[PDB]
Order: sequence, then C-alpha cells, then structure tokens
Amino acid sequence: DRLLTTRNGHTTSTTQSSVGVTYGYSTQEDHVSGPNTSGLETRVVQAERFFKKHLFDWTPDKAFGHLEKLELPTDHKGVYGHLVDSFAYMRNGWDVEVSAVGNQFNGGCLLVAMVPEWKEFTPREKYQLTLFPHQFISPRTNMTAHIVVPYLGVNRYDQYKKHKPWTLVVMVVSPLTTNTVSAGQIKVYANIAPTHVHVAGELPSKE
Amino acid sequence: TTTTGESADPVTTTVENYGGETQVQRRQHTDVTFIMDRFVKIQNLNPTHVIDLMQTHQHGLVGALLRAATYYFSDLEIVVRHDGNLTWVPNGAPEAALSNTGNPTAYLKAPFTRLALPYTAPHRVLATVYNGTSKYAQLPASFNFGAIQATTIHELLVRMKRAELYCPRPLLAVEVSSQDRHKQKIIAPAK
Amino acid sequence: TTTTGESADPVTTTVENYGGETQVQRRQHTDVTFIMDRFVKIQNLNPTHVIDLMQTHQHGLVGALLRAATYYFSDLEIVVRHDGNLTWVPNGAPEAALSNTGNPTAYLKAPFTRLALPYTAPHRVLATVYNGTSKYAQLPASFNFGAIQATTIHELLVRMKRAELYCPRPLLAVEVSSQDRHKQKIIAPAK
Amino acid sequence: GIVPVACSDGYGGLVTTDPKTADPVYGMVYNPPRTNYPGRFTNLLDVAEACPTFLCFDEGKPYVVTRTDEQRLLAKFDVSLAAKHMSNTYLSGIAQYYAQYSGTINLHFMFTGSTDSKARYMVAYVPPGVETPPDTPEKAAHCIHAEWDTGLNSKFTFSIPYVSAADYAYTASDVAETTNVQGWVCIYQITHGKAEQDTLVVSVSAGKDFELRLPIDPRSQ
Amino acid sequence: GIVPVACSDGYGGLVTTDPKTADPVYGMVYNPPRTNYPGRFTNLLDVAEACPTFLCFDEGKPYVVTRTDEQRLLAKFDVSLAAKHMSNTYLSGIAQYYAQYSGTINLHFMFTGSTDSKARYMVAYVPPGVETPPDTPEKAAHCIHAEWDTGLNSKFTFSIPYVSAADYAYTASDVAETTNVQGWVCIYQITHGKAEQDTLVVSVSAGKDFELRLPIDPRSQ
Repeated sequence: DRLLTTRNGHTTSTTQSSVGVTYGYSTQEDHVSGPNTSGLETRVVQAERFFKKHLFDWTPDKAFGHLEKLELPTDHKGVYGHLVDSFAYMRNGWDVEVSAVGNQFNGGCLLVAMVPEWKEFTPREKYQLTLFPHQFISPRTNMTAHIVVPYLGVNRYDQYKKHKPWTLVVMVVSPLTTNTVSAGQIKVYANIAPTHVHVAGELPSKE
Repeated sequence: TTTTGESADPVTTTVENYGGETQVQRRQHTDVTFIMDRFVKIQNLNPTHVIDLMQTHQHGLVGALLRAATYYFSDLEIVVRHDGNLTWVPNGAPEAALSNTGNPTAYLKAPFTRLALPYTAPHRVLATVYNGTSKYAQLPASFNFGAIQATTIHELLVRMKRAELYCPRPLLAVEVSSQDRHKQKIIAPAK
Repeated sequence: TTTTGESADPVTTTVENYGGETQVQRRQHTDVTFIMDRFVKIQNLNPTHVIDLMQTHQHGLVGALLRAATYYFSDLEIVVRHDGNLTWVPNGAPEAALSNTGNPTAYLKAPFTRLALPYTAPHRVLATVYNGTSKYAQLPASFNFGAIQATTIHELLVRMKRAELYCPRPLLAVEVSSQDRHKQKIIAPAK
Repeated sequence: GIVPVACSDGYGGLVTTDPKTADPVYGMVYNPPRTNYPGRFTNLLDVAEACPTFLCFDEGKPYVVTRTDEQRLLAKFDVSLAAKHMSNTYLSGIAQYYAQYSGTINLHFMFTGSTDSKARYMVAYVPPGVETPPDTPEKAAHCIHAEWDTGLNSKFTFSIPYVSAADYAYTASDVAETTNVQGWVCIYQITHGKAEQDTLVVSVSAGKDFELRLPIDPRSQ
Repeated sequence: GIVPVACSDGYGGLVTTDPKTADPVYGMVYNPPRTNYPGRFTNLLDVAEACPTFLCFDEGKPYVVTRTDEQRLLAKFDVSLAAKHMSNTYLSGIAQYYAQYSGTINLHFMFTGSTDSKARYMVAYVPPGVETPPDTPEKAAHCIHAEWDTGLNSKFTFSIPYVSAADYAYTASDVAETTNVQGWVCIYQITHGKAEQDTLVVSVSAGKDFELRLPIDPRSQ
C-alpha cells in the first residue's frame, strides 16, 4: 500500500516507503498549443523519462534553514538536453522523486518543495516555504518524497537557456539525529522526469 | 485529528472534536479582487514614468499582497497630479511617443487626472519574480502598464482592477523582539 | 504557393503549407474609422484660420494615414483654445463673415471650446492630391472644412468623424542606415 | 430649458477606496488568453487554511525539544496574531492588514523522532482570568486540553477555540486589555522514552470559521 | 427641490482619444451623394494583405542577384518590421503606428530572368537561439525551409511563421531582446544555370492572421 511504482517511458522507480504523490497547483497541463507557436510545436516522448542528480549530503551539523536548490532544467546529457540545443522553444512539466536513505533509527525532517520563479529566500521567509507544493521526508516514516508539477510562466513556451521556471528545493526543518544503531549521514538524490515535452522552432546545425 | 504529517495533505480540525461548535464565517474582506481594489501610492516619480506595479511599497497593503503572489493579471486605474498635459503610451511603445498628442493625452484639469487603463503587456500574465533573462535581479522590461509623461508629475496613485493572483509566496508581519507580543498604540478615545 | 507573378493577382499563402496552423486575428485597431477617430494637433495657426486637414503633420498618426489615401470623407470635431469669442463659417463663405455673430459663434468658456462640425464642401469627397487646377502644388481652395476666427487662437485640435478613405497611396516608416534594424529606446521600468 | 442640478458641497472628492470607476480612454483591447492558468487563489483564507506555516520558538526553531523525561512546559505563547511565536507565519502575515478577527486557529504538531523514541504531549488553551499560565500538566488539566501519543501517525492537529466577551477580537495588541489578548496556549510533555534529541515541529493554519474583518494599511511606509 | 449631483474630482478633462462626442452647432446639413465611390478600404490590413510592396537590398534594389553558380547566401534580414530591408514596405509603413503584432508575414519571390536562365533557391526561417545565421544551405536545412525551381511560374510565396515565447511581439526594436527580434530569414541560391545577370525580386505582404495591436504616435513631430 505504501508501495508505489512510477513509470516514465522505459524507466521505472519503485519505493516501499511512499507517502503518496503531491500535485502542485494543478492536476493537468494547459493547452500545449496556443497562438505563439502557430501549430508548429511537436511532442518528443523520447525525452520523457528519468534522469538523476545528487542534491546533497544531509549531515547532523546542518541546522534548520539549511537550504539546497536545483533549478530546472539542469544540464542534461541525454535526449532532453539535445532538445534544448536543437529547438528555440520548449515547454514541459516535472515528475519529481527525491530519496533520502538512512534507516528508521535516524531522526530529523527535510522539506521537499517545488518553487516557481526562484529568488533567494530570507531567513524569515523560510518559515513559509510550505506555501509551495511539498512533502516531508522524515526517517521514522519515509525515505521518499514525490511531487508532480505542470508547466507554467508568463509565456506559453520558454527558452530554457534564458529562464528556469521551476526550482527543486530541499530544506532542513529539524536536524538529522543519530544513535549507535542509525546511519551517520544521508545522501539525498533526485529522480526527475520531464513531462509533456513539446518543442517548437527547429534550429540550424552548428556545422 | 491524527494524520500522517509527511504527506502534507491539508488537515482542518474543528472545535467539535472536543464538544464545541463551528461558527459562520463571512470572508468578503479577504477576497482577492476586493482587497486589491483600492488606490495606493507610487513613490519614485519622474516627469517620464513607466507604470510598474512593483514600484508599490513592499509593506503596503497592496504592495505586500501583490508580492505574496508569483503571477498576476489586472486592468488599472491611475490618479495623476501633474503640471502640463499628461500623455500615456501602451506597453512596447518607443519612449519618443510620449511627446505626441496622438496618444491618449489628458489636458490639465484641477485637481488631478483619474484614468482607466487596460492591461497591455504581450504576456498572458505578469510576474513579481522572474528567474532568468529577457535580453540576448530585475524583471523583464515588458512587465509594465505603459508609461506616462507630463512636465512634472507630483503624485501617482494606482488601483488594480479585476485582479487575479496565482502561486502564493511568503507574506511577513513585522518581527518581534519581546518574545511575548508585538505591542503598539491602538486607537482609543481621548481624555 | 507557386503562381504567375506578372498577373498581379493577390496571393496569400499560409503556415499550413508546411504543417503549421493559422491563428485567429482581431483587427479592430486597424479599422479606418476607428483609427482616424482621435484628436490631433494643427501647428500653423493665425487668428483667422481655414480648417484644412492637410495641415496635419505628415508623419503624425492621422496626418500620415490621411496622406496614404487619395480621396476621403468625414465629419469633424475641433477643440480650440482662443482669446475672445470664436466664430466659424462654412466652406464657401466670404472671409468677411467671420466678423459676425450671426454665424456659429462660441462665447469664451475656459479652458477651451469643443465643437462638432459637419462636412461642408461642395464635392462628394475630398482629395489629398489633385493633379490640375481649380482656377481659370496646392489643392483647390474648396477643399476645406470652413474657417474659424478669434482674437487669438492658441491651439487647434481636429478629429475625423465617420472617416472613409479611398484609393490607398504610399505610407513610409523612417529610413534605416544600419542595414540590420532601426533601433530606439522602448519604454522599460526604471532602476 | 434644461435640467436643474445642485452641485452638492461635501461630495465629489477623491477617496482612495471609493466604489466607482474612472472614465476609459483606450478601447478595444483584447488580452492573450490565460484560461486555466494554474495555482490561482481567490480568497487569502483558502490559502491560510490549506498551507500551515511554522511557529518560531527559542533561537528561531520551528520546534520544541527537551532533554529530560519529566513533565515540562515545553512552550507557552499568547493567543495573539501579534505573538512573537507567530511572527513568521503566513496567518500573521495576512492578519496584520485587518483590524479584527474571530474564529478557530489550528495548531499542527509533527514528531520527527526516530522509531525508538516515544513521547506523550499535552496542549492546553488557558483563557484570560488567571495571572500567569499553568506551569504543570496537573494545573492545566482543568482547562480545555488534548493529550497524545507518538506512534505511526506523526501529526496531531488541535483547534484553539475563539472564546471571548466580544464577538470579534483585535488582531493587533497594545497593552494587556480584553480586546487584544485572548489567553495562552501551553504545550507540555507528560513524559518521554529515549527522545532527548528528538523534536516536535509546530505549525499553524486558519480554522473552518476563521475570519478577518476590516482592511487596514498600518505598516510604516 | 432639484437633483443633487457630485461634480467629481479627477473627471471631466479632455482626453484626445476619449469615447464621447462634442455638442453640435450647425444642423440640417445634407451631403452630395457618394454612393459606390470606387477603391474604398475599411481596414488597413485588407490593403496590406492584397498589395505586396518591395524589400530593399544592397544599393536599394528590390532584388537579389549573384554572378556565381555556387551556393551562396543571397540575403539575410531580421524578422522585424523595423528591419532595414523592410523600411520601404507598406507593411512597415502601417506597423510603425502600433506597439505590438503577431501573425504570419508573407514573402513573395519573383524571377525576372530570360527563358534560357534557370535557378534553384531556398528560403529559411531561423528562430532566435543561435548566435549568427547559417551561411550555407546545408546548415540552414535543419530549419523550417522551402526550396523551389524557376520555371513556367515566376512567383513563389512563403509564410514566415510567428513563433515566439509571448503571444505578441513589439513592432519596434531597441537592442537584442526577446520581445523585439524574432530571428532571421535567409535566402540562398542552391545553384543556377546561365543566370549571372538575372534577378529575384522580393516583396512582402500580411498573412491571413497577421494582426497589429496598440495605436501609437511615435514619429518625431
């Protein structure tokens, strides 16, 4: 029941410590075809699959407010990344899985949120990061957070070289606690899949 | 109520749980369109001025509420105290156009000029924060409601009409030193 | 699309040809009656002045658009800032008539006078260009909307009502030296 | 003849919050479509109800913790949107712009301890009328309270009831008065087992009938 | 008594573009009939759609020509109504009076060579995102493009698509920015046979969904 298998393309991810999936701001995607692409946009399913990034090492020293971020899209060495270089405009949502494996004898709590239009947060604004689509990862309960968000912004399509609408954020809410039986640190990794990938404006070759 | 906190699913427990009774609520005041629908000052003025709602004070009623959203949309009303005639040009117009009467120009009439202006940006909505560039931090130049120009602009007031807000962001009260409360002089009859 | 160019028959190809999709268009702004319907300045004034739409600036919004037509028709509205009373006489009236109150005369009332005047020429339509003479280059004397007279005329604004344009003529943008683009300062938020 | 009118003295001035509209000057403007744009909110309280934000305790921690297994008052705070502990919450962010409120305020308690740490807590609402808050669970038991175990479910929610003489309370505070201080909330630990370094994260949100009343612009500008 | 009215401050001033009408002073005027006068146009874009005007190339020629039979970039220009090559067109004449546009812009290519001269051309739309335009047909082939032969039919029309992040683009230009430069159009000659002194006349008109948005008066007066 707490067992969840997520599939994106020819890639899967199964977790037995799942707290469910959190949908942010929507359960669907706006029209992916509007007047700004004049019908020339197309979908590239070959890019809708999981890729990985290590976020950071959650250690006992890191205190409340310690914040780690990953602006999306990031450098992608696969099909999706080639798209960014071959097309002037793109749009896509995100299916995000964040894992933090230690053991049940660890204590502490992390906040996993997806933030639209990132801008550095002041110390006081950090007490309100729960206004964004989120979940928590607390060792006594789960090792996985899972958030799903749609594409958004002032423009129906974007130039990711120039603008990154979504930013994955992980913040320490209560520091990692350890005992003789627990793990010593916890390495946090992201498992991300771009969703509903559309491109428009094919670019010339560089040679 | 007891729930699995980590999922982050909303939980709204009630007084009933321990024998109380919920009481009827009227929330018209907190309604977004209503609360944004009022005139607010813009401080840094110049005879040539580009209308940018982000010019509103960060702790002002409208200024703070606007900031507490990522994306927004609205029409506008402005009140301008000016010397000479006032000319307004839409989003995207060359600054040079403010010099010509062919654009909406209001001839001086005391004590000031009140106008209704339409949203004119080329985007479906605007933002209060933009993570990136618009050129081949600040917000892109296209995030504006046009520009106004007069010989001298003494006062500007803006009013958001039909406001729509999306994607809320942090909103802060003043910080408290005391560790018990923030105390201040609340109005009370004299003598 | 491939066509015989010499015939000069109009050809409007579409994005569909290579897989695109045409997008809905709203053209109210480019509508002739609408776009001509606004107040524009007249520069060379004298206490006795004959209303001649060709007095509009050649590169002004209305001035240029009017020039970009051979024939036109319209009613009119004028705004006059004058000292003393203002008298208007119709097309064809002796200049001597501007001296008499029997003709439409508006008694001074600050800040100025706004009037609605009818087309009064003896021709079915007027022209912005006339290849020939009217006497037994300039346009014939009958191409006017009457005359106005006051002690001093400080400002004149004209507005074309019910405008109809015929036979379009060249309309030019400013010439470009750069060979890439004409660049200029587009309005953008301060700071 | 024409219509006679009496231009009335005392009327006509601009009032920054008037219910009328200006005269239009630039017509026929059609906007880009924004149908179904995501994350829209139409009432501030819909957001304040669904998104709890953190309280602020000693040294700005959104949690309380105790190293002793005995009964202890972990924290106490004033039932005021102006309280020090509420100063970083979204609820207080919103409330500073309204003169009055009434209704339920909900507290959320989330345990972050390890599987091998257990605790039993108590939360009490102490109405006004007593000089100082109860320092022990025994004395506070006589108030409206709730007790709970740490187990499979990490979160516990409790409603701070609106109980006052007047129908509304001020959101701001001035000095100890009946309209601006509505008592205290006291959080105790009855006891614990191996939970010395484990914490209880506390957050707050608006209740079903929470209501904010009169729009104000009180921030120094 | 009479009707009380509040003469409102901030209202009443003349606005050069207001939606009201003046008071009339000379009634009963009947005009000469002008029924069915010829050549009337009611929307500027009806004219801009049906009457293409010429582009301006090197030394102000409405055409391009090359003396070599090899592949060559005959011309490149910015997709801007403010472009140097568009500066003498009616489309640009009209557009300078509107702040924004969107929609299809159509290019027309007419071959003027003799019966014994043949050529094969290519036109490409290069969207923004590349530093400089492709100098060869090979590199540009990866873009949206069209190729054509010179034969019985002398004219070829191609639609420059509106592809941008925002729903509208500025008609004016300022500096390389996302809202005022929408890429380039590149015209190449794949090759030719005996067409050394023969030319390709280029003109432009508005597409089915071309649209101009906000009236402005920006010319220096």
